[PDB]
Amino acid sequence: ERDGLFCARIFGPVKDYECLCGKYKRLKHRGVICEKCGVEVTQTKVRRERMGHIELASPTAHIWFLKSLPSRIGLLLDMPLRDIERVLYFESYVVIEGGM
Amino acid sequence: MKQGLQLRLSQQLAMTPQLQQAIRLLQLSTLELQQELQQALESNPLLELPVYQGETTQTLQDYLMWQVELTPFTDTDRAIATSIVDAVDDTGYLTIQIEDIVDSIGDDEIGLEEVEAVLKRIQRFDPVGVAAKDLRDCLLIQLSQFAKETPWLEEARLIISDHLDLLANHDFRTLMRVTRLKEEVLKEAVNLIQSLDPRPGQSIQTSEPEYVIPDVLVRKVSGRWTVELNADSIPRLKINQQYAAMGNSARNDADGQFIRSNLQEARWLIKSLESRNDTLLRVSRCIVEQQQAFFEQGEEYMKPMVLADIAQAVEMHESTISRVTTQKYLHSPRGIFELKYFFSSHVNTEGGGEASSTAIRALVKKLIAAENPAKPLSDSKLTSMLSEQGIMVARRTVAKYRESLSIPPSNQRKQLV
Amino acid sequence: GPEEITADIPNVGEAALSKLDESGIVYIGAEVTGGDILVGKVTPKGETQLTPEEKLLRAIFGEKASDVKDSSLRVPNGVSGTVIDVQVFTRDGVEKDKRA
Amino acid sequence: MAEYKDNLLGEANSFLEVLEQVSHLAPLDKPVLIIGERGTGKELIASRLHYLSSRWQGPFISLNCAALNENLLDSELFGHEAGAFTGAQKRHPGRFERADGGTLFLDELATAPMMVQEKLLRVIEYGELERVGGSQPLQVNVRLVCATNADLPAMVNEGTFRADLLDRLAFDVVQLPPLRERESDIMLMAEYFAIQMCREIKLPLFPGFTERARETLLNYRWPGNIRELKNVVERSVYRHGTSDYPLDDIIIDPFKRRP
Amino acid sequence: MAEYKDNLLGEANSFLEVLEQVSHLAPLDKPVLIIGERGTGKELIASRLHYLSSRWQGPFISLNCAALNENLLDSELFGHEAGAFTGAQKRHPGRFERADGGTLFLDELATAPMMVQEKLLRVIEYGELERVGGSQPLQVNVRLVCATNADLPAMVNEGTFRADLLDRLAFDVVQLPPLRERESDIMLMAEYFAIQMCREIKLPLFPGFTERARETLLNYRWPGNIRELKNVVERSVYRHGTSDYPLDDIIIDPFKRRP
DNA sequence: AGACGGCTGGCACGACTTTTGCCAGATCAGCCCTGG
DNA sequence: CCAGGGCTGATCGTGCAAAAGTCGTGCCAGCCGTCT
Ligand SMILES: Nc1ncnc2c1ncn2[C@@H]1O[C@H](COP(=O)(O)OP(=O)(O)O)[C@@H](O)[C@H]1O
Ligand SMILES: Nc1ncnc2c1ncn2[C@@H]1O[C@H](COP(=O)(O)OP(=O)(O)O)[C@@H](O)[C@H]1O
Repeated sequence: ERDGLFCARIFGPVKDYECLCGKYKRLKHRGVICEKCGVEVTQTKVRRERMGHIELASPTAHIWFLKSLPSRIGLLLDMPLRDIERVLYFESYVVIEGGM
Repeated sequence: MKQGLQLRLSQQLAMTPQLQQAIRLLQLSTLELQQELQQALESNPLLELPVYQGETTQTLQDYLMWQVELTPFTDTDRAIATSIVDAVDDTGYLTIQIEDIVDSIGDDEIGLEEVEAVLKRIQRFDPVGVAAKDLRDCLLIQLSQFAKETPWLEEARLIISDHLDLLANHDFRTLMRVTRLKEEVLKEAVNLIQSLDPRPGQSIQTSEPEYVIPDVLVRKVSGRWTVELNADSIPRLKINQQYAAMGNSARNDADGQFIRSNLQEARWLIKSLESRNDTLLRVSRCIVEQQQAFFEQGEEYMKPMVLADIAQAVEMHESTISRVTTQKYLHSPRGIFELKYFFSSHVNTEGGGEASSTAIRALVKKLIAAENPAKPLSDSKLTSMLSEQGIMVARRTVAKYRESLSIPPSNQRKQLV
Repeated sequence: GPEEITADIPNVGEAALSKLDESGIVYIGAEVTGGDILVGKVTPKGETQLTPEEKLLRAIFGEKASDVKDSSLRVPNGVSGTVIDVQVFTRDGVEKDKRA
Repeated sequence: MAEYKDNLLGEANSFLEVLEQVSHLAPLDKPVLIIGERGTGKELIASRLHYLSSRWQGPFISLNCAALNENLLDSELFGHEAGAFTGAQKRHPGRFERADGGTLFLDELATAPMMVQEKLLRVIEYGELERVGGSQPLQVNVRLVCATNADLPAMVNEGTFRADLLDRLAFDVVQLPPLRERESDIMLMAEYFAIQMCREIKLPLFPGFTERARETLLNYRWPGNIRELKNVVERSVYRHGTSDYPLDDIIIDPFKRRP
Repeated sequence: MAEYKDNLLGEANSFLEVLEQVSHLAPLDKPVLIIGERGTGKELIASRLHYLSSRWQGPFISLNCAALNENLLDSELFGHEAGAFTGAQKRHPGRFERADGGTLFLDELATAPMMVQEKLLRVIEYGELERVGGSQPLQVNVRLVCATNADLPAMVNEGTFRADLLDRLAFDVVQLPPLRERESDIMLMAEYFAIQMCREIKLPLFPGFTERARETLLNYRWPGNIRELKNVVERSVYRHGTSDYPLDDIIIDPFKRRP
């Protein structure tokens, strides 16, 4: 697909050195990148070595922390577990700052 | 007459931006449509064993290298070898020219003779003569391998050498006078040549998938067979209730408005997609009614038709039917076809009747195939055969059709009995 | 395109097809060892352009034109026995019935 | 370089000199106008006028003021663009536009409605014309040829014809000699006619002319020069229409009684 | 606008005042009427006068009063808008709107139809003009140049010319002299054209004229002014056919019989 | 060995299909303001 | 407190026609089979 899962221009090339587009398909090109398709002409195995990233503009916590036997965010902020679990779901409205 | 700028009357036409979008909506395939429709759904907020088997396979090219590894050679010989067998097809002859491969090496030391060597070393590997670089010699290599003892060997070797043109135009009269071979004994040399496996690489890859999704379905329940659309395929939008119950009680004008506008959109889009579907079923249905014929009968029994034929059975305009037919495939007992397909040109037969070209072109294919192989039927001879049937096609029509079915001429399909 | 059992398998010897009948199934009562072919099925390949190479190959040999692939039912390795009986079920609408 | 002689004969007298005039006219790209009696072979020498000249491959298209019609007259000359006026489904090329790089024949100049002359008055000078109901203009270089039945100069005094129009045309004139001015070529044109007609009716051969014919031929005034002469001889031949003794009677007039 | 250089061969007393008269007028916006006798050289002045004026890159656009069709007359003069009538498909720019900031040079207006006189007059004096079916009035300055050989003062009395149209039209009318009147300038022009003609017909050069020829051509009614001179020297040159001796043959009238 | 007849295929020219491109407007009903 | 007037917004609308495309059949050129 285009700009998605199992897509081109991400995660590497396809089964052969040939570009998805259709041009620049041979061993003569080793590191060049075409204009109609942006795909590095390399081996297929490198597909299992290239990962992807997602922006996720909205912040998101890691469930491995603050949900195990010890609470990391809890021990860092001196905050109980119930309050953090209630504030990580838009139903607590904790206060950030304000000294006046 | 006279020239002036007067006014006429009696007509009907109306359109708008939003309605337009609703109309183009049915012209594009569900799969490609559902994409367009997913995109709508981001914009509108109120509208809603790990490796299993994973058996890595052989792959031919992969097979070629496994023996490259246990062939003995140098680094330069193993480098050219990877180059050569890199550039080889599923069929098995090589894609690039050999002088091209020299440009891929980029080495002054590398020479054509050196390449001729590594190539030919790996040219008799597995299976026989693979990496051919333009068949003629591939055949020549497989000939090469087996024993002198088999008769007619030198004959097949002479022909294959430099008399290819003679065999491709099937002009055996010329072949006989050129090669000065035996009369109707050469036949068996040619038969040897015939059983030599052209395209020896193909063999490896065979595992090919099943893949086609029928839009509509039509299937012989007691006669009068009935069309129903594909349930799984058909796209569907459903109103979000949460957000529907959060427009009224809303305290702000921003929010309230916001929610109304979207609901408006959304209800409209639903109604438009709903439309697409109904059209297409009404229409499916109306095309197979007329073309009742065809399912049982075959491609021969198709009546010749135009959109008008199917548009006037419905109440919609012609263009509309034209937009809804593109890229929809409807599955039936007989197979999967595109909905376009039914529609074709007619030609006028004897007895006032007309015949669908498709059906005649199916007819020509059976007739031409089922003929004495010593004497091929020429086009005009057929025209005459059809005329007996009543079709009265003419000869260029039939050439056209006969060359469309990817079948070459009569003088060109002539062969030894 | 549809797949049919016509015993017209390319890239195979006559010895293998010596036990296959017209439609492609094996005669009742025969024996089979190793990886012999039982039912000869082929898978169609997509049409191509003029293709001067394939055009020449079809003008010379013919009847194949790389249209079908060898996808015949063969016995798995390490299996030896004799066939008791065959059976064929065809859906409604299709009336090929070579030897059914 | 093709001669295109076609049916050219009757070369005995002065006519031969006018051939010898118009003969280098084609190379020149100027106004050219001819004057002759109706049917004094007024077309055939103006057609020849195009093939001989440079663009001998230029498209040939031709019009007459006598026909044309009062209405579509404006549209037919300059031509009309599409949608310019109601009922105009597609753009239609103008008559002037039709022939570009080719000579256009003009006839019945002697008549010409005051309306017709004015519209084409500036079309042929700077070679510029704009289609009716057209946003833009077009430029062409066509070689106008005119032909008349009558005396243009006398008409100019009366005013049934503009001086300006006269000036643009008539670079050189060419007066075809009246056939009855000939006296020589009667007989060769004669004989040619003879033979054609005998040929068409699938008769074996031509017998001759029987002097009485010859005598009476000279006497007639001959109003249409090569156009009643041909016709006369076809219509006389048909009355005989055999292969024996030559024909003696002259069907000068077909509304005369058989008896 | 700094340099303009084409034609205008004549260099005589009369042609001097008029040429220098054009120069004064060209800067000024006001419309100028070009009157005269046929063939004097009006398409010269009007073209050249247009650009001497301060608008030269602006569109310049001609027509013929007589040429435009009577039925579409409103559209030719002004134009339409898409949807106005069964025939039209889009807004139509008109000659009056085609001429924004440029100049409109009517040609041979003296023959313009009765309707034509009653169309352009109101929109010319002011610049107000409503497009056929247009919602609002369209306003434009199109410099006006128009010229004709007729005599308007004589014509207005007859009643074939609207009165005032001759009147809000005529500021600084320009009058050219005839060929017979210049006399001194005639010799230079003959040499020019000839050399031009002879060069056109793959000829080397000019022989020059003789005293006979000089005298002959000098004294003439010289009717068509410039149009006729060039005709004559340019027909005579064709007939001479060579440069071996001086040119002597004069063809004045083409039309009375060559022996 | 040369001419004649047959074959095929390219290209052209009407008769005929089909495919893409439009872009609101007026009219009716409920609620709010105001007169009776 | 009840009836009259204004005004906004909500609602209804899948075709007509213009140009590009395909269709069938004829015309003509070039290759090849066969008799004299
Ligand atoms: N010298 C000539 N030799 C042969 N035929 C001639 C000659 N002059 C004229 N004709 C013939 O005379 C008849 C004259 O045609 P003409 O009357 O001039 O046409 P138009 O009426 O259109 O000017 C023609 O059909 C033509 O073939
Ligand atoms: N001084 C001049 N210089 C060059 N050519 C001239 C002159 N006077 C007249 N002419 C010519 O004769 C013709 C001009 O037409 P013109 O007098 O426009 O006719 P009208 O006045 O009738 O438009 C031209 O072909 C132009 O060469």
